[PDB]
Amino acid sequence: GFPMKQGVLLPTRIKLLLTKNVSCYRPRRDGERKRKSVRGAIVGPDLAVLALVIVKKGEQELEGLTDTTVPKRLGPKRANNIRKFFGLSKEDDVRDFVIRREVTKGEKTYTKAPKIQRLVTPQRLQRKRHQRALKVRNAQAQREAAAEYAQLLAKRLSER
Amino acid sequence: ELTVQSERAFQKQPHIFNNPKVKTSKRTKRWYKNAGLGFKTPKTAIEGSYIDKKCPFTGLVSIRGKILTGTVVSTKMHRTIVIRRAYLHYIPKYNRYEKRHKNVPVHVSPAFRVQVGDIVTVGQCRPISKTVRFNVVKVSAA
Amino acid sequence: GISRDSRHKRSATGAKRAQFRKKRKFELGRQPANTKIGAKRIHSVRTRGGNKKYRALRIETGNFSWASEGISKKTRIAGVVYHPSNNELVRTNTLTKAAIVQIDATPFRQWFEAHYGQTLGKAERKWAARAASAKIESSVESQFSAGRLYACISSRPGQSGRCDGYILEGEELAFYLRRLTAKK
Amino acid sequence: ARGPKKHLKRLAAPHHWLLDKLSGCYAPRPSAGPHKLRESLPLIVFLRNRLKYALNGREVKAILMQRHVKVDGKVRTDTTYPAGFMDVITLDATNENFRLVYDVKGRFAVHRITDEEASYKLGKVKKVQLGKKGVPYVVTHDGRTIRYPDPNIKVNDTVKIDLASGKITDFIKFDAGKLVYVTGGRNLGRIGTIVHKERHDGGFDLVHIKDSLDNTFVTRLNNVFVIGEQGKPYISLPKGKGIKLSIAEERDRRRAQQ
RNA sequence: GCCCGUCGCUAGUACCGAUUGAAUGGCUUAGUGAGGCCUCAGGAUCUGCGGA
RNA sequence: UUUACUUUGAAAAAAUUAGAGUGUUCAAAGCAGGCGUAUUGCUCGAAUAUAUUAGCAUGGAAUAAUAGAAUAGGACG
RNA sequence: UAUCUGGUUGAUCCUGCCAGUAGUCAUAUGCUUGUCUCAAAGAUUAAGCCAUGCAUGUCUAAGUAUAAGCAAUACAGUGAAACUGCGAAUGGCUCAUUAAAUCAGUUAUCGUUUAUUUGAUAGUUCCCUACAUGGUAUAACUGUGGUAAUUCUAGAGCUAAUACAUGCUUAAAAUCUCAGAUGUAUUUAUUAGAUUGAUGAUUCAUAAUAACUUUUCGAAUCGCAUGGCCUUGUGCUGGCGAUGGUUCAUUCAAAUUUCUGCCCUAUCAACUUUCGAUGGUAGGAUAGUGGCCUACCAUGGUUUCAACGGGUAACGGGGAAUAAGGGUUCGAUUCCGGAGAGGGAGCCUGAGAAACGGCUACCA
RNA sequence: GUGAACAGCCUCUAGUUGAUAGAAUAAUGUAGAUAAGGGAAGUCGGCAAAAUAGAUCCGUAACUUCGGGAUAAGGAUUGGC
Ligand SMILES: [Mg+2]
Ligand SMILES: [Mg+2]
Ligand SMILES: [Mg+2]
Ligand SMILES: [Mg+2]
Ligand SMILES: [Mg+2]
Ligand SMILES: [Mg+2]
Ligand SMILES: [Mg+2]
Ligand SMILES: [Mg+2]
Ligand SMILES: [Mg+2]
Ligand SMILES: [Mg+2]
Ligand SMILES: [Mg+2]
Ligand SMILES: [Mg+2]
Ligand SMILES: [Mg+2]
Ligand SMILES: [Mg+2]
Ligand SMILES: [Mg+2]
Ligand SMILES: [Mg+2]
Ligand SMILES: [Mg+2]
Ligand SMILES: [Mg+2]
Ligand SMILES: [Mg+2]
Ligand SMILES: [Mg+2]
Ligand SMILES: [Mg+2]
Ligand SMILES: [Mg+2]
Ligand SMILES: [Mg+2]
Ligand SMILES: [Mg+2]
Ligand SMILES: [Mg+2]
Ligand SMILES: [Mg+2]
Ligand SMILES: [Mg+2]
Repeated sequence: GFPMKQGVLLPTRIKLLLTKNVSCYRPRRDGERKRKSVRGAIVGPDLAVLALVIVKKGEQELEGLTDTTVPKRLGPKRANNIRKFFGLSKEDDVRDFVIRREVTKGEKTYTKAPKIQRLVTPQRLQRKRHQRALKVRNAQAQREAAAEYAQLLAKRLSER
Repeated sequence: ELTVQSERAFQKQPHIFNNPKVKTSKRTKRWYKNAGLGFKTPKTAIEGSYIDKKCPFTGLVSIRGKILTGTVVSTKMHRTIVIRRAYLHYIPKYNRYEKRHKNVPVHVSPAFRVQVGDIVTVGQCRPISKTVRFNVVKVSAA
Repeated sequence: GISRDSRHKRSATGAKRAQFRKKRKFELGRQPANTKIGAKRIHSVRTRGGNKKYRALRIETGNFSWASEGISKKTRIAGVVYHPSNNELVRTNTLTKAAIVQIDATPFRQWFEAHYGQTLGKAERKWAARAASAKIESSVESQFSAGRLYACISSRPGQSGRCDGYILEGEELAFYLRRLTAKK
Repeated sequence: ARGPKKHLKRLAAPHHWLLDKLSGCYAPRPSAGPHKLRESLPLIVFLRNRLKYALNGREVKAILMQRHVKVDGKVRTDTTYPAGFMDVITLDATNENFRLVYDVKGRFAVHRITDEEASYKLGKVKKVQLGKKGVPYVVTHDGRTIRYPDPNIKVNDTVKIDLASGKITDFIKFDAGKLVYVTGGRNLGRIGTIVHKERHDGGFDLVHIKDSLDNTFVTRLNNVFVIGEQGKPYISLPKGKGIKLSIAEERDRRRAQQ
């Protein structure tokens, strides 16, 4: 049952100290590394199962490989992702139509649509305006405070 | 200190520039500081040529801890002395004392001249060697 | 790893200290950068407190200040000619604080010509103003005729990842020339 | 050991909190905050042990999470928030304010105050420094930094803090003859007037204090808090006014009620 | 009267003792030396002359 | 000049120790609790002393030690 | 709570121990054991070995929900799973090591790091998106599996973000260079910081100048209420917060650090120093000081006022027993500090670990 | 010349080139060598052989008649330029 490792370049299996962003190992803790045995990249009689991906189609089809087709489980969630998928324009109001899954559960079929992320929203614009106005207001308040402190300093230096 | 540039590196006070463009008087601008706690900056430190980056006056160290007094028992190292700090330790059961001492290795600026004897005053500085945590601040050649 | 603790490094009386408190992370050391010349490669070291140091390996260019005109031009390091701490560093051209290097001198040539313009070694009337201050040391201007300016490294390339420095001048310059003539 | 401690064992808590010994193994560890660990009073202690509003820590959290309690004008729903010296704790329900001042015995006394002076609070100037961009600032005893302080404000002075804008309204100078609270040491909780300040360069500065009854005691400069001038404290003093009756006259005062 | 030592009987306790005795631990000389870490490189294949 | 010594003051976590108050039914304990009521509650406390090493600040100058001007290279102006 | 008595003799007075006597939160054991309150308890020997089960997880109104989960015109409630964040470095246990080490009191950081908390703080960025960018992205999930077996995971198909990676808008006023430059962060050099802030004291705070960066920050985030003006339009402004963010200060801390103080032992008198011992210069390394390490140099450093070595059935202290006074003995153990997780060593993540209910190796 | 050297090895002066020859290259010999892995199991017995070896530096125990043991043992280095 030992998985194959992509770049080992051996016909046998060896132990490697695996890291977070690699195959054959899911770290159970931040920074954890485990020494696990993985099978080399070269196929041999040691393999119980090999994995193939069809990358060129030819003559008569096989069952459950082209006759069957599994639909993608999820439509796009981000606004620009839905636009890029549906071949829309930027000014096309991607809210109007979204992939809608009907859940025939309680004779209601209340369609469950995804929430949309990065959507340009009046709330986002209000937040942006609030941030910009707070920034400029703080800058003005600091400038006037510095002005009045300099006035205090000049007044108390004028005592001579 | 005997042709101060006598080591393999150029000996100089950091961030103290002798500008060769300006035709000043000394041409050898020397930095110094008042160490504080009523310790007078010696004229030797004021007008010296040594560098001694560990000097309490012309160096980068500061005197901020305990002020000890001791008797010089060794001057055999370079810029470092060992002072003997004699004291009497009380033994309560016998209501009596016993003579004890603790040697304290102390860095001595070239501004001072010390010999065996020569009761000195030393001020605590930051660690400047494995064993040295004190700098000579008054020579008091008693 | 490397420890900077003093639980080893036997006491001043010469007594060998017994061990306690197996090596702690807060007293670790690390290996020297051993900065070389050319083909800049800077590695980030995650240090204590979440901060970051920059091990400069194989540094090619650095910012060097004249400090007589206050210019601090960026230049390329030719090589290492003197090291007070280790001659092997000179031999292996290791970049390190206080190392005496040679810089290209061409940015300094350009700045001097564009600012004063008085044929140092081979808006109109600003040089008329800044002409009296155009004389420089013979031992500095003579280096431009060879295109190699002596400089001292002031940054710590193993710590900051930079190889900044200053051009040698005056007594420091004379000292390092005397050492160079004695060792060469 | 490997990082900051998060627990506070009982019998290791500050004694001023007057915590029961056989209640549990732990005391409320003051969170990081304005004043200190040892010099603070956690809101849970102030709410359950000094006022008896809440019966336990659960009810303390229930009080705090419905935004009743307010420290220095801010809601402060943190159960172990380190409220310390001269903090204003206002409860809007049971509408009343308290000023955290030390009684004569050194404990944080329950000191009921009115809103017209709960508006502000006093702060001892821990340091005066130049901030970034050359902006001066004052660091007060409660960790507050206030920018552009009056250029005559020095360390060991006191400043009246608006506590609505957090600015300097008035400032008292550390000088001989000014009223001082003692905020540490053996004489913690005592109120008097400065008689002399001994310098002790490199060491700790000492200060001699004469209370109203002419008792004179010397204490370190670290734990003297200027609160005004003679007879004119900028704050409402607690019931004892820092008189420090001896045990004999305390017994006489107690037995005068018979 | 009391008494001392050898020599006999029995019991017990240490000591010496061939075994170039044995074991354990610290320190140490000379060797071999896992592993992680830094570094000289290397380049599966995932990529848009570049990157991981 | 340099000390020792001694006074005084701040310091020396809490718990523990001595110790004040307090009918846990007494007590060991604990820091509680007390007051008259048909309240829309008033109130006393959780003191005080101690560690006499070392350090810090401070008064004293007996006792004990230490140093001065002798080839004057002395002091004062 | 300042006390003795019996035993050498035929008798005596002594020396002198033996014995008695009393206490022990001082252990064990024998016999006995009705009541109430309180409650030490695998320390001693074996820091010996461990079956089994549990002891670290965590969600708000406010990071990410299309569960093909439940409920009565994008989602709106609740919400398993997972991604993200935070925590897991606290606690608890034990006393093996450890004798100037730890620890206690006392110091220092003008010698450093510090998640968090609290307070303050960011108009400066650009060489055809901002009414808001990319997959350079994937988990969960669907489906196809391997292995006897592990909290093993492979291949294939989607999908987000406060994950990852990018990336503008804020004029105005303003001085220098010969139109541009000037925020902050980094590095170097230089200047001021006086006799124009602070300290006993600084190359301090801070500012200025010229440059420099395998780019640091300068919200493309979230909830709830909707207001005012208005060319009533995809208008302009605008509230309370949450979260995140640079620097500073603060707090919780940490790391080093001054002075003085440890039991027995000379049947330990010299020790340390080639392989760092003591100091100097330079460098490297560190968060930072420092022989912490490296190179060259000097020959130092400790010691009869007991070094160094050895023992400890030694963790230190607060304390405990007994005590006229002076003392003797004990302190594994309720609090504080240290150290360790079978023995060592190495290291990842992280603010913080040389972590062990983390990993890697060797040993058993 | 090398080298400590009247050692061994090569050479100059001088002397000799004299030992019955030629051809083949079996066994067994005599003399000289080598050997995988093991390492005294061979044998009366390590006989024979092997291993070591100069010099420089370090380090050197029991025991002792204090003189030794001692080159004890055990390590390192060595050319050329
Ligand atoms: Mg600690
Ligand atoms: Mg007896
Ligand atoms: Mg009954
Ligand atoms: Mg045990
Ligand atoms: Mg713990
Ligand atoms: Mg500075
Ligand atoms: Mg150094
Ligand atoms: Mg003990
Ligand atoms: Mg032990
Ligand atoms: Mg103990
Ligand atoms: Mg034990
Ligand atoms: Mg403990
Ligand atoms: Mg540990
Ligand atoms: Mg065990
Ligand atoms: Mg470990
Ligand atoms: Mg366990
Ligand atoms: Mg643990
Ligand atoms: Mg010869
Ligand atoms: Mg053979
Ligand atoms: Mg062989
Ligand atoms: Mg053999
Ligand atoms: Mg045989
Ligand atoms: Mg045989
Ligand atoms: Mg035989
Ligand atoms: Mg033979
Ligand atoms: Mg030999
Ligand atoms: Mg022999």
